[PDB]
Amino acid sequence: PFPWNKIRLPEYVIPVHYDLLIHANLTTLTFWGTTKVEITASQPTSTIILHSHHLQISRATLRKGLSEEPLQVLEHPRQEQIALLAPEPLLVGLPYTVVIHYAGNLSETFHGFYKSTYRTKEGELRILASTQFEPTAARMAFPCFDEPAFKASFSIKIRREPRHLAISNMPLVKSVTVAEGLIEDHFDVTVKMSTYLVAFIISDFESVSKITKSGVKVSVYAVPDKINQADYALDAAVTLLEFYEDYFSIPYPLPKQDLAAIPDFQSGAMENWGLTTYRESALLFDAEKSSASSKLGITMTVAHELAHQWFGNLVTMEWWNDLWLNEGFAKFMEFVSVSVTHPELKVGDYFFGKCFDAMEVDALNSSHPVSTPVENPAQIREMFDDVSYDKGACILNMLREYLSADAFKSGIVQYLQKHSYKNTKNEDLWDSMASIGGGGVDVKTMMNTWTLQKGFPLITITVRGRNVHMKQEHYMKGDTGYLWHVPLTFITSKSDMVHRFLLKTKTDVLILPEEVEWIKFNVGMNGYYIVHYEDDGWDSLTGLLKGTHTAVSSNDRASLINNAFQLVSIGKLSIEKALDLSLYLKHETEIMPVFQGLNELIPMYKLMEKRDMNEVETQFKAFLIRLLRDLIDKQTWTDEGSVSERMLRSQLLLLACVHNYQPCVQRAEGYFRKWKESNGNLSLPVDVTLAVFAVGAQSTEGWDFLYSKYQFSLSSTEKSQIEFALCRTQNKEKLQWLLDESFKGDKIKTQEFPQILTLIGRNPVGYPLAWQFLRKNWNKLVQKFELGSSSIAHMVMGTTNQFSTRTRLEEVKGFFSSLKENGSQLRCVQQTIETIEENIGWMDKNFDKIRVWLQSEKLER
Ligand SMILES: *[C@@H]1O[C@H](CO)[C@@H](O[C@@H]2O[C@H](CO)[C@@H](O[C@@H]3O[C@H](CO)[C@@H](O)[C@H](O)[C@@H]3O)[C@H](O)[C@H]2NC(C)=O)[C@H](O)[C@H]1NC(C)=O
Ligand SMILES: *[C@@H]1O[C@H](CO)[C@@H](O[C@@H]2O[C@H](CO)[C@@H](O[C@@H]3O[C@H](CO)[C@@H](O)[C@H](O)[C@@H]3O)[C@H](O)[C@H]2NC(C)=O)[C@H](O)[C@H]1NC(C)=O
Ligand SMILES: CC(C)C[C@H](CP(=O)(O)[C@@H](N)CCc1ccccc1)C(=O)N[C@@H](Cc1c[nH]c2ccccc12)C(N)=O
Ligand SMILES: *[C@@H]1O[C@H](CO)[C@@H](O)[C@H](O)[C@H]1NC(C)=O
Ligand SMILES: [Zn+2]
Repeated sequence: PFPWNKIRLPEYVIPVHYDLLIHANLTTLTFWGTTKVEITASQPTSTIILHSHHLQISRATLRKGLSEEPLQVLEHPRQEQIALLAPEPLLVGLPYTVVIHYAGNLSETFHGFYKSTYRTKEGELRILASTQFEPTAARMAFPCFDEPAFKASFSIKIRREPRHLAISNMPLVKSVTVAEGLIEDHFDVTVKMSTYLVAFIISDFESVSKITKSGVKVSVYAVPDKINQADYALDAAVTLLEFYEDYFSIPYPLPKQDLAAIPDFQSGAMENWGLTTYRESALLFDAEKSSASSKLGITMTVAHELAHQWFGNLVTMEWWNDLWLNEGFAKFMEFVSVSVTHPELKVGDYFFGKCFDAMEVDALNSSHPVSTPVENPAQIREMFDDVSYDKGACILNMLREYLSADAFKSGIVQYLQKHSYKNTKNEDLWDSMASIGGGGVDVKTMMNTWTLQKGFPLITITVRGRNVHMKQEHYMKGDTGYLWHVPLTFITSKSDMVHRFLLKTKTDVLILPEEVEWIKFNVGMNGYYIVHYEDDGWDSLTGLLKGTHTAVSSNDRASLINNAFQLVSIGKLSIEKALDLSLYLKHETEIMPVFQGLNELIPMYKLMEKRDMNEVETQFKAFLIRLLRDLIDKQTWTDEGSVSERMLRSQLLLLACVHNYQPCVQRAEGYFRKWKESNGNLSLPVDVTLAVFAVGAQSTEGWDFLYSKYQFSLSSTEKSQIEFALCRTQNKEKLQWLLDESFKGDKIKTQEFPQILTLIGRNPVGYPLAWQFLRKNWNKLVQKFELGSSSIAHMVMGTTNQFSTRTRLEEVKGFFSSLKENGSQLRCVQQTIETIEENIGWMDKNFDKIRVWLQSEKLER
């Protein structure tokens, strides 16, 4: 009979200091550990409950202070807990020391204390051991009070062979030759931090280091053959760390900051205090082969983790229900920091795709509020979704633009200083914001309306001369009674000046000083809502876009497109009028509106490919190509221009070459011929590399040649482009081979499996293979990627969310229901089901309409 029955830990036993000794054996893939945890008790008890998972406990003692007493061990695998029973009840106010000896073996997965391998340039395979403890994986490496609220200090000691190199959260204090033939590294003691931030790495990495203007030792570790790609990472890391220190007015508390490129990683990165971990693709930059997209991604990722150093590490959420207080703030500090440190990137151009893609799912009935209760690890992993990142950052952007940027900065500085080295709830942020908003600004109620209910509002705007009527309702892809405090912003045809109005009720009205030709709400996509215009409003905006699209901003044009199509999804606008608005892209030239038009148009022919709709689908693809043909023709085949122009060129050339624009196809075939005859030695323009590989991979010869180069390539961008090209094939046998080998993890590492599966589910001849593979290997995939993880969500959605028929809907429902306790309760499952339902509705309503509209559009030249 186990003396505990709740998933949460007892509140009356608090740890204060962990002392960890880990001996990891790379040859036998084992490790023995000793954990000494100093605790205090507030209620007299003889039972100590803590976390432990897949760890063999062999010995347990309890020291008082002199006196040491044995503890009896009880195990609960369902709750991932152990209970330690003490002969004499603990005395309140006294410090005790629990000492546990345990053993286990490096996880073969992507979490806990797991193994990674890398290939040398001589073909040899080398092994290292890394950590990934967020959210509840520290218990797989050391028994502890594995919750973010039980903060404590950590004194770490790691045992290794001499041939190895050990790094952790703190600097290395000393090395002692314990026993014979293996060294023991004693690291400095950490600060008050949560348990999920513990990390340690045993490898043979090389490193590059640099000093900040504040004296912190910033270093970047990687495998020996890839250390020469860490320069941009290190430089941007120093710049962003100095920026964050200066901005928050709070120095970095640790002596050193490390950025390690792990060969086997699940997430993009991890914010381990003093030892951030990354994907090699997400940290390393090769000037010869990496793309401008890759450079921007590295910059944004480094900014994200260095922001986590404050939002998450210094001030941590108390429970995983408010994980957005970490993740949304970090995703927003990405923008706030990079837009200052690397202004040549101009991240304000590409930020709001996050808000749009987040609305795509938050408009669903299965969506959840930004802050929602969770208990078990599957739910906690599910919390790392588009809401907590994208929607959190978008509502934070809206709040910072409603308040002054100066007021937002003062609020966040007060927040971090008041709650440093502690935990916060959702309400502490609103308290810190209301301590600054004193012009009649109740931040609390507004942000409660934005964080405590799901979805986002639709604002309908009616104009009767000089009167502007505004009505808010809950946008829901088919009546609840939700209400927001929407800080509306708008401009008129008579003024580029931004006028504001705070809509706190269902309907309201303001008075213009003069009649206007058009009015545009949600200026610059700084608000997390969508806008509909009554009467001839959409016609007026269509005329504006087709006449002088430069009358409004790039973000405004993108928001117009996205809002038009999302309103088609609920009937406030016809699909025909939406496409009439889309026709303006024939003269569009900016990256954000073009990319938004593509992101809103591609899913339609993606839905059509899954059905018998060849004529209408071909008409649609031809129309899409003819829409951008002028811009595609004007695009050059070089690496010229800014980062924005380079990414635009790459995507345009890839799109044209995929949809069979014969000039693009001919030139890409020529480049691929010259390259293949050069044996990969010819340097191709990184921007056109995607299109060249995608064209060359259509034939079996070029496909096999590309794969032959894949094994030995060392550029992560080159690897990703090769993956995309190989997934673009029509050979079912090769698709099956890619799937199986990326699953096995030998020829293609498993970290790339979810993206490869998603691309193959996009493939018009591969989607049954992807769906069937996910179904038939669900068990091992779940064991590898954890339940409810963003990887599982990505796989499920990439394999199913393009289905459009009731037969497919029943397939999905039946399979995920028969899964029972192994994934039937997945929020991603519910979201895919609702997405398929909305796809069915949208297809039954708009497909034949689109066919008629395409015939009408061909009858236009
Ligand atoms: C992980 O486990 C492996 C295997 O149990 C350990 O390898 C063994 O390590 C010991 C001590 O280093 C070796 O003994 C010594 O080998 C050297 C080799 O020149 C010899 O000169 C010494 O007199 C002594 O025999 C042992 O040979 C070696 N076994 C083999 C064949 O690899 C490894 O050390 C463990 N790593 C740690 C520190 O956890
Ligand atoms: C990873 O480490 C664990 C230990 O933490 C290894 O567990 C060991 O597994 C073997 C094989 O199952 C166990 O032997 C078994 O004994 C049970 C009855 O006690 C018997 O029913 C089984 O048929 C088998 O003979 C062994 O007991 C267990 N560890 C301990 C200390 O009991 C595990 O094998 C390691 N990883 C892998 C992949 O093996
Ligand atoms: C690029 C940048 C924003 C870094 C960031 C890493 P972190 O700093 O948000 C880390 N703390 C995630 C921790 C984690 C790991 C595994 C399961 C759940 C939670 C990221 O990759 N975001 C992606 C991908 C992602 C987040 N959680 C994941 C969990 C599994 C797989 C992928 C992900 C996103 N926008 O979600
Ligand atoms: C949304 O989904 C839930 C199931 O969790 C269902 O009970 C509810 O009825 C759905 N929406 C509506 C229209 O009520
Ligand atoms: Zn994060």
